This record gives sequence, C-alpha cells and structure tokens, in this order.
Amino acid sequence: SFIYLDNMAKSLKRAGEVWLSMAREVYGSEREVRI
Amino acid sequence: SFIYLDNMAKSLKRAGEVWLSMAREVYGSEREVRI
Amino acid sequence: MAETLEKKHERIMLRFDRAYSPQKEVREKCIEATRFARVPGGQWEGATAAGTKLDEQFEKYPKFEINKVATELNRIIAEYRNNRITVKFRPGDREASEELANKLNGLFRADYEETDGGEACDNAFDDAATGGFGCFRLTSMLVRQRIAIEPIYDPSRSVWFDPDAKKYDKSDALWAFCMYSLSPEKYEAEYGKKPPTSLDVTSMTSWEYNWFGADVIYIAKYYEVRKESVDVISYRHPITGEIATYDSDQVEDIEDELAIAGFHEVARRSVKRRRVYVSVVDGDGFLEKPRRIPGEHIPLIPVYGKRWFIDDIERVEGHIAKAMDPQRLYNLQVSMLADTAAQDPG
Amino acid sequence: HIPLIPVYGKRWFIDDIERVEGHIAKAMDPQRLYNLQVSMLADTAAQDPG
Amino acid sequence: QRIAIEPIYDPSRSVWFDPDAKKYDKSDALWAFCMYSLSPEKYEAEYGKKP
Amino acid sequence: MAETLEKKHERIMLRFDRAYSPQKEVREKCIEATRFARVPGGQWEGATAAG
Amino acid sequence: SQIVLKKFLPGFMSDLVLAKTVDRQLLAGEINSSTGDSVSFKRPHQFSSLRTPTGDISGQNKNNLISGKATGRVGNYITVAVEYQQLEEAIKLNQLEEILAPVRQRIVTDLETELAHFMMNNGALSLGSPNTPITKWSDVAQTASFLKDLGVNEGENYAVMDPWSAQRLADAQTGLHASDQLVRTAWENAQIPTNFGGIRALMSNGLASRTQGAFGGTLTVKTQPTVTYNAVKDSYQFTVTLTGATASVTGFLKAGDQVKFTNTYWLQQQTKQALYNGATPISFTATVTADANSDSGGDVTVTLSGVPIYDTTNPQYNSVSRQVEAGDAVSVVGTASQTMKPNLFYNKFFCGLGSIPLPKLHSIDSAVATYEGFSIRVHKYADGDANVQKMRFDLLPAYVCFNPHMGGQFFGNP
Amino acid sequence: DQVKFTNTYWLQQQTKQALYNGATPISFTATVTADANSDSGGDVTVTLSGVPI
Amino acid sequence: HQFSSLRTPTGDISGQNKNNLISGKATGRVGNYITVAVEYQQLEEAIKLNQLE
Repeated sequence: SFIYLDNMAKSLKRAGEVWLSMAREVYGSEREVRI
Repeated sequence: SFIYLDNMAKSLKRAGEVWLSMAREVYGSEREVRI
Repeated sequence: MAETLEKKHERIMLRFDRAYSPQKEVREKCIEATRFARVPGGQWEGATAAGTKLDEQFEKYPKFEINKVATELNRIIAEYRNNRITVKFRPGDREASEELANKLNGLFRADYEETDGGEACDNAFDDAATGGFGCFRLTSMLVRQRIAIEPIYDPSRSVWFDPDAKKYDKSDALWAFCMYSLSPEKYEAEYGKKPPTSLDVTSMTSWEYNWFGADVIYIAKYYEVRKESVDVISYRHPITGEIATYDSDQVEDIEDELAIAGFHEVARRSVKRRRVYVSVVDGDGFLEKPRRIPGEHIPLIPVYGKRWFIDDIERVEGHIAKAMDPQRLYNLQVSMLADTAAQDPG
Repeated sequence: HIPLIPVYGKRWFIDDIERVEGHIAKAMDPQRLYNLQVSMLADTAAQDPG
Repeated sequence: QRIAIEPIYDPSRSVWFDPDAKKYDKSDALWAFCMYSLSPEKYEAEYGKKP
Repeated sequence: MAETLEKKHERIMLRFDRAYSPQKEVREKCIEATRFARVPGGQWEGATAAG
Repeated sequence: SQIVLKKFLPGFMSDLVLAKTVDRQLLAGEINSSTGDSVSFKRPHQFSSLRTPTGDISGQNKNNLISGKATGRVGNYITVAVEYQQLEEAIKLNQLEEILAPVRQRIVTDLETELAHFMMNNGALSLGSPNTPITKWSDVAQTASFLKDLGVNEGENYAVMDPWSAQRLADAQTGLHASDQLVRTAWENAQIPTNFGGIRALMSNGLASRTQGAFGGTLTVKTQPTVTYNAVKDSYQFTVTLTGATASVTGFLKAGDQVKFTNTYWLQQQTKQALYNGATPISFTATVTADANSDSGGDVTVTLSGVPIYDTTNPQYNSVSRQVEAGDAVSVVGTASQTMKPNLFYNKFFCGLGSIPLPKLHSIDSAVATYEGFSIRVHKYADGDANVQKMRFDLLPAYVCFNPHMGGQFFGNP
Repeated sequence: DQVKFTNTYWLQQQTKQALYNGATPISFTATVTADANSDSGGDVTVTLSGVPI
Repeated sequence: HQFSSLRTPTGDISGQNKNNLISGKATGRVGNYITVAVEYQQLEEAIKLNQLE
C-alpha cells in the first residue's frame, strides 16, 4: 500500500496549494503588524 | 472488523451532530456569564 | 468574439468531445474493475444469459462466484483508514512565520472538520485503490464566505480534463468538466419548469448492466481559465501602512471606505491577471451563466493509484485489474466440477 | 436535520446507485454447495450398506 | 421536554431516502420514509375506529 | 399551492414510489443474506419443496 | 452474419400535450372503493329578475331552485399482452428490459388518442369551414375572441394544431415589420411564441383524425324536441329526429359531425343577449355522439351534445334566442365523405382525467412502471406446460365532461 | 431516381394516423437502387429502397 | 419492437390473441480498398528527388 499512500500525499499537497491560493481572496491577506 | 467499527464511529459522529443541533431548541442556548 | 451565448455553447460541446475521445478505453477498464470487485454479480457480466436448447428448453449454465480478490484491497483500505493524513503548513526563517503557519493550519483544520473533507478523502482513496482514479472538489459556499471540501462520486465517468495536460496534478490545464446526475423533480425545483430537460450523452455506462431508471438527467459544470485586463488601485494612505494595492472589484462606494483611511493616489496601472470562471451547461444551453470564482487554479484535485504516460495517453491501474483472468477461470473450473459431480452420484 | 442515522458495513457508489455489503453474501455459494455435497453423499451411502 | 434515542427494526424494508442524496450520512436529503408494523387492535386504540 | 390535504397525499405516494424504485434489488440481497445467516431453514430457501 | 450489437436502433415517437393541459385536479383519487364506479359534481345556480313599478311580486312566480349534476365514469382497460418462448427470448436479451421501453409509450399513446376522440366527440363549439386549413393570424385569434365572447373567465384557454400549420403561421412572423426578437426567432428556430392571439397555442404531431360521413338532401326537423332544463339538467344531451334526408343510407352521420341550426343564435350567458360575429349572428351548433343510420322515408334520429335551453317556466337558464320547433332548417358542415384532422380549442374546465390504482393479483409477481405520471401494473405468470410465459400491462383511466359549451373544434375560414 | 405512388399515403408511425400537408395528403415515395431496362411490351422491373408495409 | 393493445371492460383476454416477438435485423457491409501507389528509381532518389514529403 506504499505507492497508494505516496500518491495520496502528493495529491494532498496540490490540494493544499489550491486552498492556499484560494484563501487569500476569501479571508484576506495576512500582515505582521503588532508593534 | 476494522471497517465496520470505523463506519460505526463515522455514523456516531453524524448522530452527535444531529443531537447538538436538536439540543439548542430543547435545553436552550448556553452563555458564559458568572462574573 | 463569440458575442452570442449560442456561439459559446457549441465550442463547449466540441471541447467536451475532444476531451472524451482519447480517455475512453481507460475509464472503461476502471469501471469494469470496480464493478468486478464490488457488484455481487459483476464477475460473470458479459455472459449472464448463456445456455443451450437442452431438449427444447433454455436451461442456463451454473455460474458460481467465489470472490477472492477483495481481501488485499480491504487490507489496503484499512491500512489507509487506520492512519489518515492531512495538509500541514511548515514555517520559514522569519520572526513571525510560526504564528502565520499556526493560523493557516488552524483555519485549514476548521474548514476540513466542519465540512465533508473526511468523506471526500475516504471516497477518493477508495476509488483510486479500486479502479485507479479518484477525485474530490474544493468549492466556496456562502455561510459570510467560506471554503468547503466536497466529494465527487463516479469520477471515472464525471471528470474530463483538457487533453493537453500531462502532469500528475493537471496544473497545465485550461478547462475541465464535472458531470453529475439529477432528477426531473429537482431539475424543476431549481432552474425552471418552462424548458424541457436535455441531458449530455456519453454512451459510457450500460456496458453489461440492466437499466431501469430513466429519471436521471446528466448536467455538467464547466471551468475556464482566462487572462484578463484588470485595473489595480493603490490606496496609499500613510496611516497604518502606506503601500496597499487593490483590484477594481472593491470601490470607495461599493465598499464603505469613504476615504476615511484611504488616499486615491495612483489608480491607472492596468495589469493582466489569471482568473477562473465556472458555468453550468446541458445538452441544450446554459443553465447558469458563467461567473468567476475566487481563485487562480482549477479546483479539481485528482487522485491516482498508479499513473504512467506511455503513448500520448495517461494510463492508470488499481489493484483488481491484474487478477481478473485467474479469478474468472477459477469460477469456471468450480462450476464445471460441480455440475459434472452432480451428474453421476453412484 | 433529518433525525435518521444510517449505519453501513461497507458502502460504495457505482452507477447512480448506492451499493452495500455485509459479511455473509460473499460465502453463499460455497456453503449451499457444501450442503448439497453432504446430502448427496449421505443418501448415496444409505442406499447400499453391504 | 427530553431528547430520546430509539431503535429501528428491519431497516432494509423500513427506511427509504430521497434518491438524490449521495453522501454517507444522507445530509443532502429533502425527505425520507420510515415504516413500522401495527396490529388492528392497536390501530383502533390510537387514531379512530370509524375509518 | 396544494391547498387541500388530498392533493398533498398523492405527491407523497409518488415520492415513495420514486424512492422505492431504484433501491429495490440491493435491499433484497440484504434481506436474503440476513435470512440465510439467521433463520434455521433459510439456507435452503427457494427449493424447500422439491422431489 | 452472426455478431450483433447489444443496443437497439432508435424508433419513432409522438408527443403528449393533451394530458398536460386538461384538468387533473378536481377528479383525482375520488373513484375509490367506497364511491363506486361513478362520481358526480355540482353546477352553479342562476337567477332571473321581475321588473315591477311598485315592487309587488304577489302575482308573479318567485325563482325556483333546481340543482344540476356532472357525472364522471370509468372506461375500459388498456391492456397489452405478449407471449414468447423463453429459450429463444433469453438468447441474448437480458432481463427482458427491451420490452419495457416501447410498451409504456404505446399505452400512453392509446390513452391520449382515446382522450382526443372523447374531447372532439363531446365538444359543442365550431368555427370556420372544415375544408380550409390555418394560414393566417386571424385563424387562431378567432378562437380566443369567441371564448371571451361567450363569457368564460375562470381558467386558462388552449389551442392545439398539427406541425405544418405552425410552419405556415411561423412564415408570417418572418415577414413582420418591426419586432426584431420575433422575426429572428421565427427565422432561426421556426418557433411561434407561447401566446398566439391571446390564447396559449401549442403544437402536436399525434392528433386524432375523423371522417365526415355521407349525407344528402335538405334536412329539417319534424317534431319539436324537449329542451326544458329539467330534462337536460344532468347531461346536456338531447335527442332529435330529422326529415328530408336520402332514401336509405347506413352510417348517415358519423361521430363528431357538427349540426348547425340556422335561425337559433347563441347568447351571452350572463346578459342573455344575442351574439354578433361582426357581420352576421352566430348560429347554434351541436355534435353527434353516436353513429346514426337513415331508414326509408328519410328519417334520421340522432343524439346531440349541447342543448338549446329555452325553458319557458325557468327563463334564467336560457342560452339561445328562440325555441327550436318543427319545420326548422338545419345543415351539416363539410363535404360528403372527406377525412380531415380537426384542430381543438378548449377551456381548462372542459374535460377531466384521472387514474384508478390497481392492486397486485395474489401469488403473482408484479411491479410498477411510471411514465409521465401514469402507473402501469405489469404481471408475469407461466400458464401452460409448453414453456409459454406471458406478460401483461394494465391501466384504467376515467373521464368526465363538465360543460360542453366550453370547447370544440375549429378550422380556418376564407 | 425516385418513384411516387399517387394513392397511398405516409403514416405517423407511432399513432398510425395519416399525414396531411394542409389539404393534400402526403404520398408514399421510394428510390431506385439499380439500373433497370425496358423490353418489348413496356414491362420494367426495378428494386426500390423503402417499403410500404 | 412495436406492439398492439386491447380494450376490455373487465380485462378478460382469455380467448383473444397476443403479440409475438417478430425480430428483424439490419446488415452493414464492407466496401473496397482505396489504394494509392507510386514508385521511383534509386538513382532518381539519389540525384533528382528532393522535397519528397
């Protein structure tokens, strides 16, 4: 089952990339300002 | 017997969600006020 | 320019045909493998009604089924379900990257848990391990806005990509289709009852299967990626950070800014940006007119068991295909021993 | 929500139809062939004792 | 008022869902059915004997 | 608008037929498996009277 | 010469517009096990006024109270049955699914054909000459104008025509002068709009056809019929005998023929005033219900649908100007024995439709098939020791005619 | 070549009703498949496509 | 397939006839090869045949 799990991981990587690209337009950009 | 127990757990999750949805109308909403 | 909507529809139909033509014999094998592994009578399909006259009758051959190819598939599925994996964000070498990573992978967990992420992942992995191809979807729903994860059912006959994409994740794709079945009552509930229902034709299934329900209508979602000119407005109010560039969608009147904390400054630089549109179509026309979705990539995430590129065609394989012949030879051997033994008892 | 909670042993979606499976279906044919073998041995043996 | 959990007997011939639902938990369903058997005496006990 | 209660009943009946038609052969297999596993004479059903 | 495909070739199919338009609300689940084999509805009441200078009604008669009825009954069975040799049937035909497809549509087509026959047999109104087809815009607007003229408001009005007639009307739209959407749609798709002339116009290919029936001679009535309200308060049908016909002809008048009374005119039902068709008054007409032969002496006795009520003790129910009496002159529209496809126009509350559920026969396997809201009971049995299995399909409809004066046939006129 | 039969009409196949293009019914027609020749006596035999069942 | 129906007040078809399963098939056939053939000498290819594609 190793190859199936590796393919699942590499698909989840693309899913995470798509989510990261999509989230900027929904939740807004992040800025590091507290001082 | 692993698949049957996993499916039972994922059914219990939906049962708990339905119970949580129902409980607000029967027992009332909860608010954190003691101070 | 294709000004009319009718001119835009036959182009979509031609693209659908071009995407369906090459990947036709692979999805057949995928569906056959899934059916052979799961459907109770699916191991004898293709010869279900077979027999001889046998003294002016039509007695059929006994066709016993002893499924022995599903044990390893079940073991693999249980192995996955015992140790599930998800997306994790790693920090970088910055003073504040840790908090950013924590916020990002808390938001992702919140999106995953309060939606159908687990069901989608389980279904995709099951389809990939059984037939060889799985998929799930990443959409946005209004709840005031949220990102949602949804499952896709029957990926082998629902998802069709641009035939020019060759990568594993289909990053280099310009359009895609996502088909799903529907009922006449729900078809009338949405859209309108005025126009009759026309459904897409694929001639894909019904291959060795008995069909009884003509109450299914096939509708597809169509995705496009376009490069368009957009005007970015740089509100350069010095207070609380100065450099801030925004697109033309949010305006001082559309969004209640009223120049309270914003200076108009420069608003003439026009730049090309990558945008994605979604539409709902059928065999007749547009059920829903195209609209842009908030992202940059096609939100379809394919899952494969084993994938290779051999001759201008992407080929996939699961865990059932390689053992079809020995199993269906074993079944025939068992049946031919059983009837012969039952012929002459003593 | 609808207050009905379904439970499945194994569930799949194959051709616009949800299909389920338990733990007895896959072994029906061997069992009912074993039964026939036992019966056809028993009567044949009881026919000619000595 | 109280929330109660009750069993369903013979689910295979009693529970029927909207054919448009495809998820495991049938969240995307709009209607459902649930049968149970009854005796004429208990049918008359509740409801009415006239019909 | 289905003002009358009689108009609301045949709609329910049609919905029941629509829900029962597709999931008819799977539940038959489920019931057959349960009967084959539990009922004492259920392993020979279909040929009980043969000679 | 051996290998065959497993998918059948496509065939020919009609269309269903009659069922989707008629009233399927009032008569639905009413003929149950308790009602019996027939059920009836009520009728509205009408009143008349007495005009006196000082308000004294002692001498005159106060309005009486008479109640009418409209009965609906069940029809015959729609049964299709086949037999086969199962060994040759199961050669490559899996699960007998191929028989299912062309039998439900056959049942539906037969039901719709019989419904059209009933509708044109019971309709009373007629317009234009049967010979002339529909070629212009007025040929459709006349139906809506007539229906509005009679005074029907509560409901929706529909008109049905064959495919070719729509094409001729569509060509007129192409020649319009200022409407861009209309001319573009007609030029491209050859589709007329939904509302054509104020009436919901529809197109159908499957439409029942009829023959005229040979007649000859100046017909006239010999005996004054009874058209009092009490006699016809339940059916709106009356019987009349004619003279001046041919010597002896069998099938003198077929079912659906229109008989027109020259000197008796229609009335605006509420105001009780005569109807004027622009240049001539509108004459009364009736429809033949059953086939009538002619005997020696040229006397034809026929039953007509639609009554010219002129009751003298109940003036409030009048619908025609004068009472039909002996010696009146009548005529039959059309030629001797031509056959044509009539075009129908009707109100919503003209004909009803319903279905009676059928229980499963004991100890016989069966199932239910649905097709455009119709439930078909399929039964299978194995009678005979010759390996002859039999399958049959059933359907039991029911019809009702509410008011004969709210529909009928129409053609074009020159 | 196409041969038209004057006194037989097409039928709406499902409803089995005759066809009428206004006031003139549609006539059945066929097509010649192979070349035919006429001999003495004016008799010609030809094979046609489409049949009047 | 095509069928015919019956009309009966009660459904009694005990003494009537029933539709049979008359089966017909449509046969398609192959045609003739379409061939294009050319030839040339080796010397012509060596010294004269350029831009052959």
